[PDB]
Amino acid sequence: GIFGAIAGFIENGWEGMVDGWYGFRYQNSEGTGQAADLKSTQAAIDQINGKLNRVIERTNEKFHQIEKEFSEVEGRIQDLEKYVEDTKIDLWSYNAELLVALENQHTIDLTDAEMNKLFEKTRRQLRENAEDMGDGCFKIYHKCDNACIESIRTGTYDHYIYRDEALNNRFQSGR
Amino acid sequence: GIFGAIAGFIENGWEGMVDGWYGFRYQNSEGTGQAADLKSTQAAIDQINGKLNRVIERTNEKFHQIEKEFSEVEGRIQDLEKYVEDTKIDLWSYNAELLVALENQHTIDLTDAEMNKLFEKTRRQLRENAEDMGDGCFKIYHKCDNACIESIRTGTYDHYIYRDEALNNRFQSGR
Amino acid sequence: GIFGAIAGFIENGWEGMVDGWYGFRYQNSEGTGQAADLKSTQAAIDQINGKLNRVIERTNEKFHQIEKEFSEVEGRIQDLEKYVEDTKIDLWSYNAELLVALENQHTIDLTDAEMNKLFEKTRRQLRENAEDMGDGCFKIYHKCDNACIESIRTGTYDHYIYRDEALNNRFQSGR
Amino acid sequence: NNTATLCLGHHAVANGTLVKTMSDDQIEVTNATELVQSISMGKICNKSYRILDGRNCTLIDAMLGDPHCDAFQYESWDLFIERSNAFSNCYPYDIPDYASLRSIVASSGTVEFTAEGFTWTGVTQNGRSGACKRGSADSFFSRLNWLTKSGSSYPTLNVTMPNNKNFDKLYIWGIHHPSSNQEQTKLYIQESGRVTVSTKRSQQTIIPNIGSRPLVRGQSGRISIYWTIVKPGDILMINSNGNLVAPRGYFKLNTGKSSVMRSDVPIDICVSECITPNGSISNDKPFQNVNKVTYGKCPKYIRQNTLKLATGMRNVPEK
Amino acid sequence: NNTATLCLGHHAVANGTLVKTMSDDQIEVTNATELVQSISMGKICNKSYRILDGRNCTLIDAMLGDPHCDAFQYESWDLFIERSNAFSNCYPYDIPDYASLRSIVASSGTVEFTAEGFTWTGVTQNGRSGACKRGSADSFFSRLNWLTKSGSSYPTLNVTMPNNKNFDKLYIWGIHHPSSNQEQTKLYIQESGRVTVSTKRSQQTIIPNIGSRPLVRGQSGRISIYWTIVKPGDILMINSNGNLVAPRGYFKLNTGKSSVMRSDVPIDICVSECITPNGSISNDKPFQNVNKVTYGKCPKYIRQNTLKLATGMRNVPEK
Amino acid sequence: NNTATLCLGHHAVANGTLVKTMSDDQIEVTNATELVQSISMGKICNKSYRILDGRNCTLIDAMLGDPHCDAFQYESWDLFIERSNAFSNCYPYDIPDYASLRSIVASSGTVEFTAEGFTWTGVTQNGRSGACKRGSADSFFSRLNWLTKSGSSYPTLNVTMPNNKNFDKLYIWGIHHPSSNQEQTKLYIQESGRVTVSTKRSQQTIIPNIGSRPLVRGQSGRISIYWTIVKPGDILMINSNGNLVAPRGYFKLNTGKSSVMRSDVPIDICVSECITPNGSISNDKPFQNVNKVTYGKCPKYIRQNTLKLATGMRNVPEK
Ligand SMILES: *[C@@H]1O[C@H](CO)[C@@H](O[C@@H]2O[C@H](CO)[C@@H](O[C@@H]3O[C@H](CO[C@H]4O[C@H](CO)[C@@H](O)[C@H](O)[C@@H]4O)[C@@H](O)[C@H](O[C@H]4O[C@H](CO)[C@@H](O)[C@H](O)[C@@H]4O)[C@@H]3O)[C@H](O)[C@H]2NC(C)=O)[C@H](O)[C@H]1NC(C)=O
Ligand SMILES: *[C@@H]1O[C@H](CO)[C@@H](O[C@@H]2O[C@H](CO)[C@@H](O[C@@H]3O[C@H](CO[C@H]4O[C@H](CO)[C@@H](O)[C@H](O)[C@@H]4O)[C@@H](O)[C@H](O[C@H]4O[C@H](CO)[C@@H](O)[C@H](O)[C@@H]4O)[C@@H]3O)[C@H](O)[C@H]2NC(C)=O)[C@H](O)[C@H]1NC(C)=O
Ligand SMILES: *[C@@H]1O[C@H](CO)[C@@H](O[C@@H]2O[C@H](CO)[C@@H](O[C@@H]3O[C@H](CO[C@H]4O[C@H](CO)[C@@H](O)[C@H](O)[C@@H]4O)[C@@H](O)[C@H](O[C@H]4O[C@H](CO)[C@@H](O)[C@H](O)[C@@H]4O)[C@@H]3O)[C@H](O)[C@H]2NC(C)=O)[C@H](O)[C@H]1NC(C)=O
Ligand SMILES: *[C@H]1O[C@H](CO)[C@@H](O[C@@H]2O[C@H](CO)[C@@H](O[C@@H]3O[C@H](CO)[C@@H](O)[C@H](O[C@H]4O[C@H](CO)[C@@H](O)[C@H](O[C@@H]5O[C@H](CO)[C@@H](O)[C@H](O)[C@@H]5O)[C@@H]4O)[C@@H]3O)[C@H](O)[C@H]2NC(C)=O)[C@H](O)[C@H]1NC(C)=O
Ligand SMILES: *[C@H]1O[C@H](CO)[C@@H](O[C@@H]2O[C@H](CO)[C@@H](O[C@@H]3O[C@H](CO)[C@@H](O)[C@H](O[C@H]4O[C@H](CO)[C@@H](O)[C@H](O[C@@H]5O[C@H](CO)[C@@H](O)[C@H](O)[C@@H]5O)[C@@H]4O)[C@@H]3O)[C@H](O)[C@H]2NC(C)=O)[C@H](O)[C@H]1NC(C)=O
Ligand SMILES: *[C@H]1O[C@H](CO)[C@@H](O[C@@H]2O[C@H](CO)[C@@H](O[C@@H]3O[C@H](CO)[C@@H](O)[C@H](O[C@H]4O[C@H](CO)[C@@H](O)[C@H](O[C@@H]5O[C@H](CO)[C@@H](O)[C@H](O)[C@@H]5O)[C@@H]4O)[C@@H]3O)[C@H](O)[C@H]2NC(C)=O)[C@H](O)[C@H]1NC(C)=O
Ligand SMILES: CC(=O)N[C@@H]1[C@@H](O)[C@H](O[C@@H]2O[C@H](CO)[C@H](O)[C@H](O[C@]3(C(=O)O)C[C@H](O)[C@@H](NC(C)=O)[C@H]([C@H](O)[C@H](O)CO)O3)[C@H]2O)[C@@H](COS(=O)(=O)O)O[C@H]1O
Ligand SMILES: CC(=O)N[C@@H]1[C@@H](O)[C@H](O[C@@H]2O[C@H](CO)[C@H](O)[C@H](O[C@]3(C(=O)O)C[C@H](O)[C@@H](NC(C)=O)[C@H]([C@H](O)[C@H](O)CO)O3)[C@H]2O)[C@@H](COS(=O)(=O)O)O[C@H]1O
Ligand SMILES: CC(=O)N[C@@H]1[C@@H](O)[C@H](O[C@@H]2O[C@H](CO)[C@H](O)[C@H](O[C@]3(C(=O)O)C[C@H](O)[C@@H](NC(C)=O)[C@H]([C@H](O)[C@H](O)CO)O3)[C@H]2O)[C@@H](COS(=O)(=O)O)O[C@H]1O
Ligand SMILES: *[C@@H]1O[C@H](CO)[C@@H](O)[C@H](O)[C@H]1NC(C)=O
Ligand SMILES: *[C@@H]1O[C@H](CO)[C@@H](O)[C@H](O)[C@H]1NC(C)=O
Ligand SMILES: *[C@@H]1O[C@H](CO)[C@@H](O)[C@H](O)[C@H]1NC(C)=O
Repeated sequence: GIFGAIAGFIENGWEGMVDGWYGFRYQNSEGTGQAADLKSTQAAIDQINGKLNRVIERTNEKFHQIEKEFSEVEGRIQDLEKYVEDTKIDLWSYNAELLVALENQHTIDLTDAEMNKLFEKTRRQLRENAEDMGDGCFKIYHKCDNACIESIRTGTYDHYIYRDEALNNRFQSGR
Repeated sequence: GIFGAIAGFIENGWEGMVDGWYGFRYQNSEGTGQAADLKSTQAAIDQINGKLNRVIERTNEKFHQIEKEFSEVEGRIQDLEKYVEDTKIDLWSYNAELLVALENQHTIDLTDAEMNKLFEKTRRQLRENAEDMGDGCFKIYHKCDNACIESIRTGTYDHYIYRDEALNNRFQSGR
Repeated sequence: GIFGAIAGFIENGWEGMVDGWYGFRYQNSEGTGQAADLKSTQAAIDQINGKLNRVIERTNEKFHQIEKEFSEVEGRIQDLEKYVEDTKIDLWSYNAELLVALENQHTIDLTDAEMNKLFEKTRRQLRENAEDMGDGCFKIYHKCDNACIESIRTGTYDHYIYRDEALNNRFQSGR
Repeated sequence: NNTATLCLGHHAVANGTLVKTMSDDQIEVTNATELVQSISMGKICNKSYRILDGRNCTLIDAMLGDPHCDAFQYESWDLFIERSNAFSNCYPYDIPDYASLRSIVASSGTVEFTAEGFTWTGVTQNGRSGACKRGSADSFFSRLNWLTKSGSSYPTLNVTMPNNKNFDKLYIWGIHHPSSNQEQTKLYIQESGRVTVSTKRSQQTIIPNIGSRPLVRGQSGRISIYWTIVKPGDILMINSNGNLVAPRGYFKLNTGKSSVMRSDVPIDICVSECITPNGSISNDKPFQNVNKVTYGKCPKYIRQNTLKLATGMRNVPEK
Repeated sequence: NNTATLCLGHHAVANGTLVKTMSDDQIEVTNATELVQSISMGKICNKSYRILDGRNCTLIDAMLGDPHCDAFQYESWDLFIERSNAFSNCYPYDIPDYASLRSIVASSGTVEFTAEGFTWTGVTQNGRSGACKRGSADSFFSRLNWLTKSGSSYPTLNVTMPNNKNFDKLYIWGIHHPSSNQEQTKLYIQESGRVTVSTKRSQQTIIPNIGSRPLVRGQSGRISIYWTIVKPGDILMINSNGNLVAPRGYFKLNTGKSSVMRSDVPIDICVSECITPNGSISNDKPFQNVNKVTYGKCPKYIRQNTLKLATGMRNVPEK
Repeated sequence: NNTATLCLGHHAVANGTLVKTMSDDQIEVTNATELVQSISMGKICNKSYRILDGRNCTLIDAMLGDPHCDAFQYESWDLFIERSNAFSNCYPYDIPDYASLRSIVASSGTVEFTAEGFTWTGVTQNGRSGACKRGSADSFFSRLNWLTKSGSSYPTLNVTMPNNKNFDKLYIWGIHHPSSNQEQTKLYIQESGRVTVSTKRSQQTIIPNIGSRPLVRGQSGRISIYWTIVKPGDILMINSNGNLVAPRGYFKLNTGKSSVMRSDVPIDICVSECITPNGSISNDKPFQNVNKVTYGKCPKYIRQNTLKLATGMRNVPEK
């Protein structure tokens, strides 16, 4: 993917996540846990659902047409009847092939973008109180129990509150 | 958008920005103000302007053709005349539908990318002297009057000059 | 590009890089040097190689068809023979034009993404021990000879080891 | 500890699946869907559209009234089904531009006939043959009327028949091609016949060609068949001094959604909105690889038999 | 304070607008444009192309010289306009393959005639009818020449006419279909006519069919019309011993950009580069939903009547 | 120092190249490739497909057996090449629906003939002309057989010939159009001829038209040519009392991949899989702008003569 999140800095997917498509795992003072993120999941699904309907219109009735299988050899007219049909099929075949490749390419980058967006959104909340570990995991430099974690998951985490604690814990060192 | 800038970490657009498409607002020692960014605006427009001309060539003369509306029932030939025309219209109709969806999808991600690029470009200038607030706003840890702000807006801001001041202001705390 | 890496925060390309498509230059205690990155290079090539084969299937035999150049004026049938052919050519011409624009657009953003991914991947390794300079260059706040540099290039750099040294060197100042 | 770690991820499944993109020839995603309808139902569903099984009868033969096709008089249809084993069983004939007449009637969607009172003075009507035996008796096409001489007289026929109905009438008529000069005089006093069916707009005369053809149902004679469309307020005028195979009335042309289709598949009590010679097939997909010949609300025919559209992210398992 | 805040953003407008993408069925952008030309001008612009109003005349009738179409002799065109109310007002006729001849002349883009000195010894020329009265006098198509017997003689005609001009000549000729055997002898001494128009390449003979047709302008007779293309250095040879409706010369075929179109819309003093039966329409857009029938520099006809292309970012207002 | 700087980049080349995207009309990339085959080889490669040079002969003339085309008997082909300078050199003729017969034989891919023993009692065979002199002697098409009267007798011919072979036979036959009534009696005792070629399915009679045509190879007479397809187990029956130009046997129709093509380009000892009238061209690209007329494994014809596909990143040099 262009964002290098899925199959990238996030080394792999979670088979044990049936809640949703994207989400969090965490370890803290109260143990370990897991939670799906609804918005990102839903964002991805709404784009993928009925994706093809945005290009191919609801398929239409067609009745009498031209003959396409011939008993006898006629020459000129039949040559043209066949060529017309042959030309149409090939043009539609090209179309379907291309449409599949586009959509699928679009579906991938879309989903990689939703992963990256959720990571970036999360980071911006944590501010100076966390460290990007490279896994797609955050080292949070303060005590952050389940209510603290939920607050991050629901966009209500206030970094000012924890800044002082995090600074102690971060700068506990320096040769 | 895939970059999650427009309709994302930038909560909304500025109706009172008629200068350009992207830009800055700021508060500082001299009050508040606003300025458009020309490059990013122009980048976006040059891609959108004449966008369709890159695929559909300048439309061409066509003269005598085949009849398409018939007075009498003829059978075989007329069946074919109709099928040929019917086939052509449907193939072009598909094409137009697809072309619109692609271009429009492209136009969105393009414009989201220009927003994100300008934010990222700005951040890289500020270096260690600012904090990403999540709004798409920067907390700059030093006194930065209008000439200081312009310098950021024109790519000429020198972080070394302000580093010391910013460090005092940043690390004024720590439990 | 949407990632603003190529032709963006990386001001230009390296003519003297024949090893690969992406890579590093560095200055350190042992002098200066240069090294290509194989993965990113290979990622880019595998996408570009046989790119067109994913849409246009291996081209097919076609034999007898319809006549397309006429000696005499016949009217109705010949009008239709010409219109059928004319319609087919125009539809394919549109297709080729569009296909080129898509693929090429895709090829650009792809390659910009590979640049950005390699920069971001590199940054995440360095953690708190480096500074993003804006060039696409990293100021590393410790002594990092060639073996130290290789370790970054091969994903095996351990920031904990150098943290203390980097902190001294970073915070040597503060008004 | 005195810190906490917060990890971000996405999901994965055990049963991943391969699809193509613009970047990769093959790549595993969490889920995908067939866009190409490959499987047919094996039977033509009786229901959604009005289907008519021609059985032993062709469309053309049912409308001419080949005795063994009497059942199909009165019938209309959305789709007429023509079977391979169908056979003609009446006077041997041809139709210049057979294919077009078949196309015209197929669209009309009916072979319902409306009789008209033509007056043929001088001649004798309802000529029959051993070629179509209705029962064990000699007969002829029910929709046509073979005129032969009476006494020793075949007077220059001249009949007129106006259309006031406010739609097009389709008249089916013909000419007889006898086997010998001795026959051409015997049946029609003149030594060469002629048929001039005319309106104001159009006009078409046919001279009967003469001679031996191969035997078919004990007959070396033949009959050639033509049609005439007669617009409202116009008029049909038939002039002939020999060999006329006269019409008994008109068919009504409709601007219908009806068609004909060649197939051997059986009809059955299911439901479907799209029909191929291979049987009914399903609507739900955008493309289909069953048959270029279709009728009704049908997916688009393409060459390829599978196309997978991804409906999820890339599947990235661990092991 | 002792710090400063620097915010980044983008713009928004009060009058946002919905468009489709690959990701959303509907999404509001700052601006967009119609790609589908839905509106017609209501009239056919007189100017950019050379337009010719057929009025009461069809293209075919103007070129045969139906008296009430004399005005159209001398005329060329880019687009000939055929009106519904047009009517024929001369000898009743037909043209095998009418549609093709019409197509051929429409492309030629002119009905300008070049007379030639044919010599018809033995017969009398310029036969007329009550069917086309030029004024109150009997007349005939101006471009054709009806030959009847003189004295009691209609000698086997045999006329030759070479093409040296260095382009194709298009000759229009015909045969007469009399109503009675009494008429066929009366006008042309023989009991059956024949016309054999020939060149080196081609050759076509026509036997005149005979009998009563419906009355049209007090006439049950008819005339059938054929054409012959005569390549440079080849030669026209007309052989006949009855019923010939002779040519008076040739039309010049051009490899033109000309056409014909059926429409009832009026012509007017505006300007446009594209024409439909609904009137002129505008070039500026790539597609159009006015009519599949077009002439000139026209957008592409599609089924849909609106398609919006976004020309700005997503509009994200506050409230 | 006591730090280190680590820079990230990508490559660039001296010889950059412009391509179009969706975002830019022109943009320089590191490398790109032509997708449009603009250049032709200048000659038609002799090898991959079986090519046959018609030289002075048309396909039709080679199969009728115009003496100067005797070389082409026995020949089959994948692609028959027709040259401009080709000429007919035998009895002057025409073929109603010439174009179709040419198409049919071109697909068959051969003009190999299989003689059959027809019995024509009463008449004399192998009529010849000064129109095709095989050597310095009078002759006729080798595949046809001109029947004229014997003594003062031309009895109503009636010949039958069954197909048991299990494939379609294609029979080529014709009718003679004499120049004068004096000639029509002289050669065939009757005053009007007739040919009725028939099967069970089809049947077609042709009356010979009569009169003067232009001279071509010292002859004002003509010959018209027709064909009949005879399905397995059916039978050919030829009935005639004048003017028959009889068949000598049948051609075998094949469901072949063969065609015909018009070109003046020379054939040569190279190799290629795709052929245009301009010469062989190369397969490697997806599109091509050489000619809409093609045969074999050919790229797709489009209007544009160049299309560049980028195969590298954007080239961003320094200076
Ligand atoms: C032009 O040339 C052809 C030459 O073939 C002639 O047409 C043939 O004419 C003969 C004679 O009439 C036909 O033979 C007839 O066949 C009938 C049916 O035959 C088929 O089916 C029966 C079984 O039911 C088989 O016996 C046979 O093999 C066929 O498969 C027979 O029923 C007829 O026989 C009866 O009549 C004859 C009188 O001829 C009596 O002697 C007997 O009592 C018997 O009951 C008859 O033999 C042949 O079928 C025709 N062929 C074709 C292709 O049509 C034309 O007549 C000729 N024209 C001329 C000379 O003007
Ligand atoms: C084959 O069969 C048809 C049968 O219809 C015959 O054709 C008809 O012939 C009759 C007799 O000629 C035609 O009748 C004629 O109609 C003329 C014009 O009529 C139309 O317009 C007038 C008004 O202007 C109306 O009166 C009429 O209703 C029509 O709408 C009349 O002008 C003629 O009348 C004059 O001549 C007659 C002589 O018959 C005199 O008695 C009178 O003095 C009068 O002035 C005339 O009546 C009829 O129109 C024809 N029909 C068609 C469809 O063409 C063929 O003649 C016949 N062929 C044969 C028997 O060989
Ligand atoms: C219907 O109308 C046309 C009128 O054109 C007649 O057809 C013409 O008939 C004449 C007379 O036969 C033809 O003339 C003949 O031309 C022959 C060949 O000519 C061409 O080539 C030679 C050179 O090889 C040139 O001389 C000439 O210019 C042509 O380019 C000549 O060889 C003939 O001459 C020989 O025969 C005549 C007898 O007529 C003798 O006097 C001489 O000794 C000489 O050896 C001859 O003159 C002319 O070509 C025909 N034209 C066409 C277009 O076919 C029909 O005959 C006529 N039908 C009727 C009246 O029923
Ligand atoms: C991945 O693989 C495939 C491909 O994506 C996927 O299967 C397909 O998914 C589609 C779309 O989600 C499903 O569509 C369904 O098709 C059914 C026809 O067979 C149809 O019954 C369904 O209609 C019902 O859908 C909604 C739920 O979304 C119902 O609520 C509703 O029923 C009603 O609701 C009201 C509520 O007020 C009730 O009061 C009434 O009772 C009413 O009936 C609809 O009727 C639906 O459209 C298919 O399941 C399937 N399509 C095909 C062609 O196979 C898999 O699901 C995916 N697999 C995984 C593991 O993710
Ligand atoms: C968003 O909605 C629509 C869709 O994008 C948009 O309206 C369209 O925008 C296009 C493209 O910008 C405009 O194109 C114009 O079309 C005019 C024809 O009606 C035409 O006159 C214009 O040509 C002139 O354009 C330039 C300026 O770009 C002029 O300078 C120039 O004139 C000359 O310049 C020289 C200078 O040396 C002078 O010396 C001479 O006098 C010379 O004439 C051109 O002539 C232009 O091409 C349209 O306005 C419009 N198109 C349609 C189909 O509606 C809205 O603008 C957008 N709205 C908002 C709010 O953003
Ligand atoms: C950029 O510009 C163009 C466009 O991208 C590019 O040139 C094209 O690049 C393609 C794809 O890389 C090349 O394809 C080659 O075409 C040759 C036919 O002319 C063909 O011989 C080549 O086939 C061989 O390729 C592989 C290497 O990839 C060989 O190893 C192999 O040969 C064999 O290998 C086995 C090993 O076990 C040996 O034992 C055997 O000997 C065996 O033969 C293949 O045979 C290849 O497919 C073309 O060079 C070219 N295409 C065209 C149409 O021009 C430039 O390269 C690019 N330029 C730059 C500077 O980057
Ligand atoms: C020769 C011999 O030994 N005995 C003869 C019988 O041949 C003769 O049988 C009839 O033969 C003629 C051909 O000459 C017909 O084939 C006829 O059959 C029909 C038919 O069924 O098609 C009989 C119909 O009644 C005719 N219908 C008409 C005129 O409307 C029909 C028609 O003429 C032809 O189809 C036209 O092509 O022919 C055989 O029955 C037998 C009967 O006498 S008769 O010749 O019919 O007057 O007479 C024996 O002596
Ligand atoms: C029957 C009666 O009471 N009195 C007769 C009139 O009928 C007769 O009128 C003519 O009738 C004939 C048909 O028999 C024609 O319709 C003719 O009209 C024209 C016409 O206008 O088309 C007259 C033309 O002069 C003819 N032009 C020619 C030969 O070039 C033309 C032509 O023959 C036909 O169209 C061919 O189909 O016919 C009516 O005027 C009246 C006049 O005498 S005559 O019969 O014309 O010699 O004589 C009364 O006694
Ligand atoms: C008039 C004069 O001064 N002397 C005559 C010669 O004209 C005459 O020459 C023959 O003229 C006739 C036309 O009347 C033919 O054109 C004939 O040529 C052929 C030909 O080559 O095509 C000769 C063939 O043998 C005929 N083949 C047949 C019957 O199978 C062929 C055929 O009839 C026509 O092509 C049919 O359209 O005609 C010229 O040789 C000369 C010869 O005598 S004869 O007239 O042939 O019996 O007699 C002089 O007195
Ligand atoms: C995997 O299994 C589930 C549950 O049985 C099923 O719904 C899903 O469609 C399967 N995935 C595929 C076919 O890709
Ligand atoms: C909104 O209003 C402006 C100014 O009147 C106009 O130019 C613009 O095109 C409008 N936006 C639309 C139609 O989307
Ligand atoms: C540039 O030069 C190299 C080496 O000669 C060549 O392989 C490459 O294809 C060239 N680039 C182009 C034609 O864009």
